[PDB]
Amino acid sequence: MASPHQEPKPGDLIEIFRLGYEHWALYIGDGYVIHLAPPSEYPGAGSSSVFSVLSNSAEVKRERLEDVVGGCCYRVNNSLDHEYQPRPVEVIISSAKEMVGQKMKYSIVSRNCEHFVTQLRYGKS
Repeated sequence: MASPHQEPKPGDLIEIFRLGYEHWALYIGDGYVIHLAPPSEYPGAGSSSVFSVLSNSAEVKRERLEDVVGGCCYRVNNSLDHEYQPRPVEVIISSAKEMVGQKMKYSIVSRNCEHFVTQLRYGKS
């Protein structure tokens, strides 16, 4: 491609290959994102007291695009908007700035991710 990198659109959501797993993020400003920290750790914790156990709690966090993308791969993938919705972009960015600091525990990682980006949208879904 001619472009230097992929460009995320404001109030649209990005699939992030952050780790040995796929995360979601929402572009709230020019270079700023809201993203999910899953209810599980990376496998093989490396401590003499614990290695195989990885159970934890989920948190929604605010961060820079260049940090979320640093050492990582990514793609814009706004599933439900591509499937149907018109979406009130300013109210999605406002909803992401309300979801900052939210926590979750009852769902498994795959649904914990989808339920997060459904709560980021939640408008025309």
